Amino acid sequence: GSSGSSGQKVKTIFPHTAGNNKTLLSFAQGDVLTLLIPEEKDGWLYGEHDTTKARGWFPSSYTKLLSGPSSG
Repeated sequence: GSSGSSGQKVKTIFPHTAGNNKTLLSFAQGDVLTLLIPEEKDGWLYGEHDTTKARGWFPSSYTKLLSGPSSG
């Protein structure tokens, strides 16, 4: 659902696979990732994958802020 403002959502505009590395999040362009930390790892941002259920590190540049919530 929706509860205030937290764990914003971002959308990947470009693909970026990890490749074994367990420090990068593997996803496809369009995939949505749930943010966890309001801060950024020096540009990089953290979140959770809406697939693998695992969380990785990705460049905020390779992600964009969604446009509206998604309650359901």
